[PDB]
Amino acid sequence: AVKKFKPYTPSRRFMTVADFSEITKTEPEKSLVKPLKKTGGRNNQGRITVRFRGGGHKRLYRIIDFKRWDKVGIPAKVAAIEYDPNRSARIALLHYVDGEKRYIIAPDGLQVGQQVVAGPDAPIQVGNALPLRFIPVGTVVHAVELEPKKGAKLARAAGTSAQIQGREGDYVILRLPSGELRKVHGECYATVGAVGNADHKNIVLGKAGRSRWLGRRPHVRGAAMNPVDHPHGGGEGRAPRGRPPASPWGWQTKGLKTRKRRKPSSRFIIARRKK
Amino acid sequence: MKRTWQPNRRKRAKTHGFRARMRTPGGRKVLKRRRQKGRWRLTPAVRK
RNA sequence: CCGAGGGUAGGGCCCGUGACUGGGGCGAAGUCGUAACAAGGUAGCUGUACCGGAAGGUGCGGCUGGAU
RNA sequence: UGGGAGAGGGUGGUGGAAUUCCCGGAGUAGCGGUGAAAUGCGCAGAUACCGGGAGGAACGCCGAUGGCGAAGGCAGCCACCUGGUCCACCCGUGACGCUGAGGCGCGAAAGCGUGGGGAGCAAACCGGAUUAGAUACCCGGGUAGUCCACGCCCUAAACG
RNA sequence: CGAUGUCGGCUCGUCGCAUCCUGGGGCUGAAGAAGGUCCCAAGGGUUGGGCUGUUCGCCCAUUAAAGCGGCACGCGAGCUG
RNA sequence: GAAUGCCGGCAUGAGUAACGAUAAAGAGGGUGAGAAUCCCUCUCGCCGUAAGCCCAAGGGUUCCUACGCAAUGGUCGUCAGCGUAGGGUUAGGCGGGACCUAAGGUGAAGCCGAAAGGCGUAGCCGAAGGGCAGCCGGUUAAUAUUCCGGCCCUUCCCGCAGGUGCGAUGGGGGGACGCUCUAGGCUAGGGGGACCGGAGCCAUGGACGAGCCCGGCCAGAAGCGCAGGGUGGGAGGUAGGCAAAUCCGCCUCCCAACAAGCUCUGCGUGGUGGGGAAGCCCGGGUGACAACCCCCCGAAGCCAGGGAGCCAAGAAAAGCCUCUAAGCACAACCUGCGGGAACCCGUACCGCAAACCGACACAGGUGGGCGGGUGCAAGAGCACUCAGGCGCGCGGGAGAACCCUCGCCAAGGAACUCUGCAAGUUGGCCCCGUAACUUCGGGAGAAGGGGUGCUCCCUGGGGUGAUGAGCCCCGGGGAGCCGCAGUGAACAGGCUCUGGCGACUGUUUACCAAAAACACAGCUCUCUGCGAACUCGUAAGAGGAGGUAUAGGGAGCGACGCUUGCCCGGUGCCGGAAGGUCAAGGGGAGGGGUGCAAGCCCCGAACCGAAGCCCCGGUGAACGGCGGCCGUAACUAUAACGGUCCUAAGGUAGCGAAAUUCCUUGUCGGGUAAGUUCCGACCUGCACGAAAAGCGUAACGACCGGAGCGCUGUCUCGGCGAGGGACCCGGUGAAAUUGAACUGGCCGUGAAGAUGCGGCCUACCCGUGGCAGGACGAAAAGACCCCGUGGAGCUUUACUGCAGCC
RNA sequence: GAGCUAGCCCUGGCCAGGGUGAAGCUGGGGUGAGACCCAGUGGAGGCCCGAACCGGUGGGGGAUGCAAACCCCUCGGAUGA
Ligand SMILES: [Mg+2]
Ligand SMILES: [Mg+2]
Ligand SMILES: [Mg+2]
Ligand SMILES: [Mg+2]
Ligand SMILES: [Mg+2]
Ligand SMILES: [Mg+2]
Ligand SMILES: [Mg+2]
Ligand SMILES: [Mg+2]
Ligand SMILES: [Mg+2]
Ligand SMILES: [Mg+2]
Ligand SMILES: [Mg+2]
Ligand SMILES: [Mg+2]
Ligand SMILES: [Mg+2]
Ligand SMILES: [Mg+2]
Ligand SMILES: [Mg+2]
Ligand SMILES: [Mg+2]
Ligand SMILES: [Mg+2]
Ligand SMILES: [Mg+2]
Ligand SMILES: [Mg+2]
Ligand SMILES: [Mg+2]
Ligand SMILES: [Mg+2]
Ligand SMILES: [Mg+2]
Ligand SMILES: [Mg+2]
Ligand SMILES: [Mg+2]
Ligand SMILES: [Mg+2]
Ligand SMILES: [Mg+2]
Ligand SMILES: [Mg+2]
Ligand SMILES: [Mg+2]
Ligand SMILES: [Mg+2]
Ligand SMILES: [Mg+2]
Ligand SMILES: [Mg+2]
Ligand SMILES: [Mg+2]
Ligand SMILES: [Mg+2]
Ligand SMILES: [Mg+2]
Ligand SMILES: [Mg+2]
Ligand SMILES: [Mg+2]
Ligand SMILES: [Mg+2]
Ligand SMILES: [Mg+2]
Ligand SMILES: [Mg+2]
Ligand SMILES: [Mg+2]
Ligand SMILES: [Mg+2]
Ligand SMILES: [Mg+2]
Ligand SMILES: [Mg+2]
Ligand SMILES: [Mg+2]
Ligand SMILES: [Mg+2]
Ligand SMILES: [Mg+2]
Ligand SMILES: [Mg+2]
Ligand SMILES: [Mg+2]
Ligand SMILES: [Mg+2]
Ligand SMILES: [Mg+2]
Ligand SMILES: [Mg+2]
Ligand SMILES: [Mg+2]
Ligand SMILES: [Mg+2]
Ligand SMILES: [Mg+2]
Ligand SMILES: [Mg+2]
Ligand SMILES: [Mg+2]
Ligand SMILES: [Mg+2]
Ligand SMILES: [Mg+2]
Ligand SMILES: [Mg+2]
Ligand SMILES: [Mg+2]
Ligand SMILES: [Mg+2]
Ligand SMILES: [Mg+2]
Ligand SMILES: [Mg+2]
Ligand SMILES: [Mg+2]
Ligand SMILES: [Mg+2]
Ligand SMILES: [Mg+2]
Ligand SMILES: [Mg+2]
Ligand SMILES: [Mg+2]
Ligand SMILES: [Mg+2]
Ligand SMILES: [Mg+2]
Ligand SMILES: [Mg+2]
Ligand SMILES: [Mg+2]
Ligand SMILES: [Mg+2]
Ligand SMILES: [Mg+2]
Ligand SMILES: [Mg+2]
Ligand SMILES: [Mg+2]
Ligand SMILES: [Mg+2]
Ligand SMILES: [Mg+2]
Ligand SMILES: [Mg+2]
Ligand SMILES: [Mg+2]
Ligand SMILES: [Mg+2]
Ligand SMILES: [Mg+2]
Ligand SMILES: [Mg+2]
Ligand SMILES: [Mg+2]
Ligand SMILES: [Mg+2]
Ligand SMILES: [Mg+2]
Ligand SMILES: [Mg+2]
Ligand SMILES: [Mg+2]
Ligand SMILES: [Mg+2]
Ligand SMILES: [Mg+2]
Ligand SMILES: [Mg+2]
Ligand SMILES: [Mg+2]
Ligand SMILES: [Mg+2]
Ligand SMILES: [Mg+2]
Ligand SMILES: [Mg+2]
Ligand SMILES: [Mg+2]
Ligand SMILES: [Mg+2]
Ligand SMILES: [Mg+2]
Ligand SMILES: [Mg+2]
Ligand SMILES: [Mg+2]
Ligand SMILES: [Mg+2]
Ligand SMILES: [Mg+2]
Ligand SMILES: [Mg+2]
Ligand SMILES: [Mg+2]
Ligand SMILES: [Mg+2]
Ligand SMILES: [Mg+2]
Ligand SMILES: [Mg+2]
Ligand SMILES: [Mg+2]
Ligand SMILES: [Mg+2]
Ligand SMILES: [Mg+2]
Ligand SMILES: [Mg+2]
Ligand SMILES: [Mg+2]
Ligand SMILES: [Mg+2]
Ligand SMILES: [Mg+2]
Ligand SMILES: [Mg+2]
Ligand SMILES: [Mg+2]
Ligand SMILES: [Mg+2]
Ligand SMILES: [Mg+2]
Ligand SMILES: [Mg+2]
Ligand SMILES: [Mg+2]
Ligand SMILES: [Mg+2]
Ligand SMILES: [Mg+2]
Ligand SMILES: [Mg+2]
Ligand SMILES: [Mg+2]
Ligand SMILES: [Mg+2]
Ligand SMILES: [Mg+2]
Ligand SMILES: [Mg+2]
Ligand SMILES: [Mg+2]
Ligand SMILES: [Mg+2]
Ligand SMILES: [Mg+2]
Ligand SMILES: [Mg+2]
Ligand SMILES: [Mg+2]
Ligand SMILES: [Mg+2]
Ligand SMILES: [Mg+2]
Ligand SMILES: [Mg+2]
Ligand SMILES: [Mg+2]
Ligand SMILES: [Mg+2]
Ligand SMILES: [Mg+2]
Ligand SMILES: [Mg+2]
Ligand SMILES: [Mg+2]
Ligand SMILES: [Mg+2]
Ligand SMILES: [Mg+2]
Ligand SMILES: [Mg+2]
Ligand SMILES: [Mg+2]
Ligand SMILES: [Mg+2]
Ligand SMILES: [Mg+2]
Ligand SMILES: [Mg+2]
Ligand SMILES: [Mg+2]
Ligand SMILES: [Mg+2]
Ligand SMILES: [Mg+2]
Ligand SMILES: [Mg+2]
Ligand SMILES: [Mg+2]
Ligand SMILES: [Mg+2]
Ligand SMILES: [Mg+2]
Ligand SMILES: [Mg+2]
Ligand SMILES: [Mg+2]
Ligand SMILES: [Mg+2]
Ligand SMILES: [Mg+2]
Ligand SMILES: [Mg+2]
Ligand SMILES: [Mg+2]
Ligand SMILES: [Mg+2]
Ligand SMILES: [Mg+2]
Ligand SMILES: [Mg+2]
Ligand SMILES: [Mg+2]
Ligand SMILES: [Mg+2]
Ligand SMILES: [Mg+2]
Ligand SMILES: [Mg+2]
Ligand SMILES: [Mg+2]
Ligand SMILES: [Mg+2]
Ligand SMILES: [Mg+2]
Ligand SMILES: [Mg+2]
Ligand SMILES: [Mg+2]
Ligand SMILES: [Mg+2]
Ligand SMILES: [Mg+2]
Ligand SMILES: [Mg+2]
Ligand SMILES: [Mg+2]
Ligand SMILES: [Mg+2]
Ligand SMILES: [Mg+2]
Ligand SMILES: [Mg+2]
Ligand SMILES: [Mg+2]
Ligand SMILES: [Mg+2]
Ligand SMILES: [Mg+2]
Ligand SMILES: [Mg+2]
Ligand SMILES: [Mg+2]
Ligand SMILES: [Mg+2]
Ligand SMILES: [Mg+2]
Ligand SMILES: [Mg+2]
Ligand SMILES: [Mg+2]
Ligand SMILES: [Mg+2]
Ligand SMILES: [Mg+2]
Ligand SMILES: [Mg+2]
Ligand SMILES: [Mg+2]
Ligand SMILES: [Mg+2]
Ligand SMILES: [Mg+2]
Ligand SMILES: [Mg+2]
Ligand SMILES: [Mg+2]
Ligand SMILES: [Mg+2]
Ligand SMILES: [Mg+2]
Ligand SMILES: [Mg+2]
Ligand SMILES: [Mg+2]
Ligand SMILES: [Mg+2]
Ligand SMILES: [Mg+2]
Ligand SMILES: [Mg+2]
Ligand SMILES: [Mg+2]
Ligand SMILES: [Mg+2]
Ligand SMILES: [Mg+2]
Ligand SMILES: [Mg+2]
Ligand SMILES: [Mg+2]
Ligand SMILES: [Mg+2]
Ligand SMILES: [Mg+2]
Ligand SMILES: [Mg+2]
Ligand SMILES: [Mg+2]
Ligand SMILES: [Mg+2]
Ligand SMILES: [Mg+2]
Ligand SMILES: [Mg+2]
Ligand SMILES: [Mg+2]
Ligand SMILES: [Mg+2]
Ligand SMILES: [Mg+2]
Ligand SMILES: [Mg+2]
Ligand SMILES: [Mg+2]
Ligand SMILES: [Mg+2]
Ligand SMILES: [Mg+2]
Ligand SMILES: [Mg+2]
Ligand SMILES: [Mg+2]
Ligand SMILES: [Mg+2]
Ligand SMILES: [Mg+2]
Ligand SMILES: [Mg+2]
Ligand SMILES: [Mg+2]
Ligand SMILES: [Mg+2]
Ligand SMILES: [Mg+2]
Ligand SMILES: [Mg+2]
Ligand SMILES: [Mg+2]
Ligand SMILES: [Mg+2]
Ligand SMILES: [Mg+2]
Ligand SMILES: [Mg+2]
Ligand SMILES: [Mg+2]
Ligand SMILES: [Mg+2]
Ligand SMILES: [Mg+2]
Ligand SMILES: [Mg+2]
Ligand SMILES: [Mg+2]
Ligand SMILES: [Mg+2]
Ligand SMILES: [Mg+2]
Ligand SMILES: [Mg+2]
Ligand SMILES: [Mg+2]
Ligand SMILES: [Mg+2]
Ligand SMILES: [Mg+2]
Ligand SMILES: [Mg+2]
Ligand SMILES: [Mg+2]
Ligand SMILES: [Mg+2]
Ligand SMILES: [Mg+2]
Ligand SMILES: [Mg+2]
Ligand SMILES: [Mg+2]
Ligand SMILES: [Mg+2]
Ligand SMILES: [Mg+2]
Ligand SMILES: [Mg+2]
Ligand SMILES: [Mg+2]
Ligand SMILES: [Mg+2]
Ligand SMILES: [Mg+2]
Ligand SMILES: [Mg+2]
Ligand SMILES: [Mg+2]
Ligand SMILES: [Mg+2]
Ligand SMILES: [Mg+2]
Ligand SMILES: [Mg+2]
Ligand SMILES: [Mg+2]
Ligand SMILES: [Mg+2]
């Protein structure tokens, strides 16, 4: 659960922090970190293409194993669970009896010293990876691939998961975190269990300073600008939107669906999301 | 107060220098023009 | 030195009073509607919640101190 | 010491019926609703029927005037953890008791906070009726909520 | 309109007189004291505060009186703003 | 002859303003044609967390010496950063390169673009980051870690001796890391010494003294010592580290393990080499065979890759070590020793400034390190002062107005004014003490008050020693002394009550607005299933993100508390395989031109034929909206109640003359002697209202109101005083402006406000200090306002296009 | 043209001194066990006071300036967005 502070500053009154309980090792494996290159929201032209980015804490990118079908049958002992700054989930360090060392995203309930393994023959226990065809209907999985051997794409953030719902030919039916119902190829790998650190969302940043530490620069409202800047700009005094509420670039921003309707994956999405 | 000209030799040579102009179409035109006008110095002098 | 007390400052308690305001009691010679006592014309009462000019209503759970 | 009965409490699992929604089939002129109607739904194919899927909530018969708990209260089934109580033996302790201002804990429902979940139901709200009027009683909708966890609230025709 | 700085205050005055006061008068429904009203008269004088940017105005305490106007609604190459 | 014309020259303003910080000057001696200004001595003042010293930028000879003074220097000049000339910068160890990588740049392969060109993994370039071997002293007019002296060290080549499976651009280890707090031990630096060295001194009343004054160190290989940093050892198994591996990883067994050992660094010591004060004497000589020791204080530096805590989770690559692959094992490498070899560029000087950026020798701007002492609680604050550097490149008089900065002020005490604007008051430390309210942190330094110097006596604990003395630190209790006054100087909150707005710390219109604006945690809607949506680009390619719905975009709202009603007719968005309309296209009934013909050519109906629109429905924390009239109650007044027109539906809670109220200084209450402002109420709200959120709300605010206490030259109402100017004399010497001028008042006239016209009046000629009423004074071809078929930013259900999407 | 200015990326550096005293830790009380309370230890914070440093609130001066934004006094932040 999340940690509160006494109100000994105005900002400590509401600031909350992760308890970091499941963490067992405060330093990253030297062979598995590499320098993450700060973009600031800028691209190869040097132009901002994602606004209000940059200035956050320096990080190294811990390499994560998003395949696991790499090493079928080769078990590994769960050696440590660590803090990864590049993602909301925690990471777990695996010592393969191979000798090889790898990170995965740490599932809910994964215990240090436990063994896990990937494969068609793997047991149905948290931390194990299998093609979806061999996971019992109804069990909840994470780190799901979208296509075979292309990497884990779904159910990766703190506390999230997906549930197998049924089998239709070469494909399985998943309920994605978003409530969407989607077909996924059965030969896509997953990992039984939900992603851990489920309290991530109960955290209260507490002060503007904290957002800055995360690389989030301040966001400027359209209504606070001028006509040259934004559809919502101008007006004497404050002003209501006075048009359909729009983006900085003029497209409507309350309800306008933006998925390409002729996308080939539509053939595989059973039901659009809930909530 | 802090004025506009804050001399910096590496900045000078790497911005206006001969090798900068030669690298680009507009830069070569600056040199073509300056040679056609008879400039004694095609490029700023930096003590390098 | 202590010292009646006087002076500066800051607290606590009580009383009187105050533009205005909330309901309460009584009056009855009025206006609205009829909530309760009969199965009182939606059985009643009830804690709570939300709502309605008003009596009141509805929801949830409870009691019989409810006629057939 | 050796036995019994039980919806007493907690946690984890799990079964079937029904409702609603979605997909497929088949079929057509109405369905629904009432005291009688209308709103509503329906030829953009409803209802009625067959198959599939999803989801939440509540447990038909057994069930009784029954059982249990200090009260509130407790009802599918399996297990684990745990409470009280009755019995027969008359074995051990030797008045160790009864009560109980404060205290502490528990405490239906509604309501609150944080996060889930949401089928049915249903405050508020919208419409249809009924009516002299009808901010109601009846009808078609419908949001909190009803459900789960954690923390509060501490009330009651909390009654025998 | 190749610019004549526009409210109010402060400072500094000066002038007009249709006079607020003080001086001189006639009439009175002028007993006296005190007023009313008109005439002469511009020499001097004509207060301090609360409100409001205010001018003005109301109000407080006085006063012989607490006058009204002109001077680019006097005066920003004098100040304020 | 005019174009506020263009170029040039020269006037006027004028011997006028000014001569650039108010840190400050006086005299004597010298030089010289000439001296306030150059040199020298004495006295004085100023800086000293600098106004002193070192370094990086940047500047580019400004450095040193001789000789000069036309110009430059705000005066002067014999002087100079100026003119002429000569001289001056010395490195294997300092910095950069022959080393490494960062963002970034470039770019084999590859990708894309009409052209030019845009990208792009590897590689390469790229530093103030990694890495790497030099310290003290002496010397020159001017360079010195560079020359010299002393003592040290690195790399490369070759050779020798011993050793080993040697061998890499490949594998591995390491390099290798945050913020905050911090231990132990040291050093830098500092203070004291009754001790050691020293030239001398005794004044002016006293002192020949534990007297005064001065100084009492620096570098150093191996070894040793003290303190720290780093690392476990052996065996077996081995499928992983894109080959191999004995290395590393992983599993197991065995000793060892907070030890030692091994290794590395700091500090001390250390053969040796150095330095060495005041004073006197003409940069040097002496001091002097200088001494070179003890004690206390003590880093933010060092040991260091130390330790702990925390969440925001903290470069790379080489050098280095190890592993092996070809290869090669006469080689090759490792270790010791010896000899040889060691290149290129920089080095002067200024460097918080007169040499850099500001047109100037410009009160501005400029990154890093050293920055002593005493006192004040501390400190880089403040005052003084060391070393060191200065007196700011015009002066001399005078003692007006006025101005600036400053000091005091009788009585009063905000009466000033738009406002206590400004200025007073308060002011550090220690002790006592402290309210509403509150989110329980706060409010709080609340408020308010007492203490504060010096002397003597007693006294408690700590640091260093040793346990003691000495030194240093933190105290406590008595008794006294002086003055107007003890943080005796300097530095150093005035306070309170009550509203508005914003939760808060932050952000902003560089150079007129710092705010109530923006941001902000937080809340809600919404889009997006990943080759995501969305953004930049024609594209490739990027960002998003090496992220995956607890995530990312967009929008509004803006901590938190209690809340957030009604209207879906219009617009928007979403849902809707029916229907209506609907383009190219399909189709070809029918019709036409022509030909002698077969034929060629053209028109063309029904019917099929997408999105979009129309149509059905949903949707408000989507755009937005949220009524009128008549009548009714035991007095009047009012209307719970009924009636009726209209609407998509008629504003709920809460608030209300408000940052909103026109009438308006609404009315009433409060405060005041008096209150258009303020607070509290009322409600006929011109024209509040619920996420362009509604109503509150502790704390916070250089925000804007209202009041009080304290204290004041703000004021009654002004006075005096100080310095810098103003004034006078010597020196240098501008400016805007300027049709020409021989340039008075009034009353008139005049294009309507006349020195210039009329009439009258006044008036000798010319200056200096002052004041501002006029010259419709100067400045800028009015910003207001209009005009121009003038321009530009912005908006949209204006027109017409285009991108983008369908 | 980003040697000024705005944002970001990479790599370095700087922030005297003083005050407040969160969590945690240990001890003590408490209880059936706890919550919790007290003392000590501790050293948190877009914490407080105040230099450097970064600013630019109010006022005065300056206004052919020392300066085409400066000077004096006062004032804001000063471990952090
Ligand atoms: Mg946890
Ligand atoms: Mg908290
Ligand atoms: Mg805390
Ligand atoms: Mg808490
Ligand atoms: Mg707060
Ligand atoms: Mg976390
Ligand atoms: Mg925590
Ligand atoms: Mg954790
Ligand atoms: Mg690496
Ligand atoms: Mg990466
Ligand atoms: Mg990146
Ligand atoms: Mg690039
Ligand atoms: Mg580019
Ligand atoms: Mg950019
Ligand atoms: Mg963007
Ligand atoms: Mg950005
Ligand atoms: Mg949150
Ligand atoms: Mg971050
Ligand atoms: Mg945000
Ligand atoms: Mg914003
Ligand atoms: Mg704006
Ligand atoms: Mg623009
Ligand atoms: Mg535009
Ligand atoms: Mg626009
Ligand atoms: Mg707008
Ligand atoms: Mg507007
Ligand atoms: Mg606006
Ligand atoms: Mg306006
Ligand atoms: Mg407006
Ligand atoms: Mg605006
Ligand atoms: Mg606005
Ligand atoms: Mg605004
Ligand atoms: Mg508008
Ligand atoms: Mg709006
Ligand atoms: Mg609009
Ligand atoms: Mg797919
Ligand atoms: Mg610079
Ligand atoms: Mg330059
Ligand atoms: Mg340079
Ligand atoms: Mg440079
Ligand atoms: Mg540069
Ligand atoms: Mg170049
Ligand atoms: Mg030239
Ligand atoms: Mg030439
Ligand atoms: Mg050029
Ligand atoms: Mg007395
Ligand atoms: Mg009745
Ligand atoms: Mg009834
Ligand atoms: Mg009833
Ligand atoms: Mg009501
Ligand atoms: Mg009503
Ligand atoms: Mg109701
Ligand atoms: Mg009951
Ligand atoms: Mg009865
Ligand atoms: Mg039954
Ligand atoms: Mg029973
Ligand atoms: Mg017995
Ligand atoms: Mg309860
Ligand atoms: Mg309940
Ligand atoms: Mg609730
Ligand atoms: Mg529902
Ligand atoms: Mg009615
Ligand atoms: Mg509600
Ligand atoms: Mg709720
Ligand atoms: Mg409830
Ligand atoms: Mg009962
Ligand atoms: Mg004009
Ligand atoms: Mg002119
Ligand atoms: Mg003019
Ligand atoms: Mg008279
Ligand atoms: Mg009489
Ligand atoms: Mg008369
Ligand atoms: Mg007179
Ligand atoms: Mg007169
Ligand atoms: Mg007035
Ligand atoms: Mg008026
Ligand atoms: Mg009188
Ligand atoms: Mg007028
Ligand atoms: Mg007048
Ligand atoms: Mg007028
Ligand atoms: Mg005037
Ligand atoms: Mg005037
Ligand atoms: Mg003026
Ligand atoms: Mg004026
Ligand atoms: Mg003038
Ligand atoms: Mg004037
Ligand atoms: Mg004024
Ligand atoms: Mg003004
Ligand atoms: Mg002419
Ligand atoms: Mg002219
Ligand atoms: Mg001219
Ligand atoms: Mg001309
Ligand atoms: Mg000219
Ligand atoms: Mg003159
Ligand atoms: Mg001065
Ligand atoms: Mg001279
Ligand atoms: Mg001379
Ligand atoms: Mg001299
Ligand atoms: Mg001094
Ligand atoms: Mg130069
Ligand atoms: Mg020279
Ligand atoms: Mg000369
Ligand atoms: Mg000369
Ligand atoms: Mg000169
Ligand atoms: Mg000069
Ligand atoms: Mg000479
Ligand atoms: Mg010179
Ligand atoms: Mg020479
Ligand atoms: Mg050498
Ligand atoms: Mg070479
Ligand atoms: Mg380097
Ligand atoms: Mg070197
Ligand atoms: Mg050395
Ligand atoms: Mg030199
Ligand atoms: Mg030299
Ligand atoms: Mg080897
Ligand atoms: Mg190697
Ligand atoms: Mg690293
Ligand atoms: Mg580093
Ligand atoms: Mg030393
Ligand atoms: Mg000392
Ligand atoms: Mg020394
Ligand atoms: Mg030691
Ligand atoms: Mg192997
Ligand atoms: Mg000597
Ligand atoms: Mg000698
Ligand atoms: Mg001797
Ligand atoms: Mg420090
Ligand atoms: Mg460490
Ligand atoms: Mg975190
Ligand atoms: Mg790290
Ligand atoms: Mg790298
Ligand atoms: Mg071989
Ligand atoms: Mg060897
Ligand atoms: Mg070479
Ligand atoms: Mg050279
Ligand atoms: Mg040199
Ligand atoms: Mg400076
Ligand atoms: Mg400096
Ligand atoms: Mg100089
Ligand atoms: Mg300039
Ligand atoms: Mg000068
Ligand atoms: Mg200067
Ligand atoms: Mg020193
Ligand atoms: Mg002091
Ligand atoms: Mg002090
Ligand atoms: Mg200071
Ligand atoms: Mg001294
Ligand atoms: Mg001077
Ligand atoms: Mg004079
Ligand atoms: Mg006085
Ligand atoms: Mg007073
Ligand atoms: Mg007084
Ligand atoms: Mg005031
Ligand atoms: Mg109070
Ligand atoms: Mg409190
Ligand atoms: Mg606070
Ligand atoms: Mg005090
Ligand atoms: Mg207060
Ligand atoms: Mg004394
Ligand atoms: Mg001072
Ligand atoms: Mg003071
Ligand atoms: Mg203070
Ligand atoms: Mg004051
Ligand atoms: Mg107050
Ligand atoms: Mg407010
Ligand atoms: Mg604010
Ligand atoms: Mg604001
Ligand atoms: Mg608030
Ligand atoms: Mg806020
Ligand atoms: Mg704020
Ligand atoms: Mg701050
Ligand atoms: Mg501006
Ligand atoms: Mg500004
Ligand atoms: Mg400007
Ligand atoms: Mg500007
Ligand atoms: Mg200003
Ligand atoms: Mg501003
Ligand atoms: Mg401010
Ligand atoms: Mg703003
Ligand atoms: Mg804002
Ligand atoms: Mg909110
Ligand atoms: Mg790409
Ligand atoms: Mg990407
Ligand atoms: Mg990426
Ligand atoms: Mg992402
Ligand atoms: Mg905002
Ligand atoms: Mg509250
Ligand atoms: Mg309503
Ligand atoms: Mg609507
Ligand atoms: Mg609509
Ligand atoms: Mg519209
Ligand atoms: Mg649609
Ligand atoms: Mg049909
Ligand atoms: Mg035909
Ligand atoms: Mg024919
Ligand atoms: Mg809503
Ligand atoms: Mg509308
Ligand atoms: Mg709206
Ligand atoms: Mg209204
Ligand atoms: Mg009102
Ligand atoms: Mg209001
Ligand atoms: Mg209004
Ligand atoms: Mg009006
Ligand atoms: Mg009216
Ligand atoms: Mg009004
Ligand atoms: Mg008015
Ligand atoms: Mg009034
Ligand atoms: Mg009045
Ligand atoms: Mg006022
Ligand atoms: Mg006002
Ligand atoms: Mg009214
Ligand atoms: Mg808005
Ligand atoms: Mg507003
Ligand atoms: Mg503020
Ligand atoms: Mg403020
Ligand atoms: Mg005065
Ligand atoms: Mg004086
Ligand atoms: Mg004077
Ligand atoms: Mg003077
Ligand atoms: Mg004077
Ligand atoms: Mg004379
Ligand atoms: Mg003439
Ligand atoms: Mg005229
Ligand atoms: Mg005239
Ligand atoms: Mg005349
Ligand atoms: Mg004439
Ligand atoms: Mg004439
Ligand atoms: Mg004439
Ligand atoms: Mg005359
Ligand atoms: Mg004049
Ligand atoms: Mg004039
Ligand atoms: Mg004239
Ligand atoms: Mg004039
Ligand atoms: Mg004038
Ligand atoms: Mg103009
Ligand atoms: Mg013009
Ligand atoms: Mg004009
Ligand atoms: Mg004009
Ligand atoms: Mg006009
Ligand atoms: Mg036209
Ligand atoms: Mg025209
Ligand atoms: Mg036009
Ligand atoms: Mg235009
Ligand atoms: Mg789009
Ligand atoms: Mg860095
Ligand atoms: Mg600081
Ligand atoms: Mg403490
Ligand atoms: Mg701890
Ligand atoms: Mg801060
Ligand atoms: Mg702070
Ligand atoms: Mg702080
Ligand atoms: Mg502070
Ligand atoms: Mg200022
Ligand atoms: Mg002031
Ligand atoms: Mg002043
Ligand atoms: Mg001023
Ligand atoms: Mg100016
Ligand atoms: Mg100053
Ligand atoms: Mg200050
Ligand atoms: Mg300050
Ligand atoms: Mg501060
Ligand atoms: Mg500080
Ligand atoms: Mg920090
Ligand atoms: Mg930071």
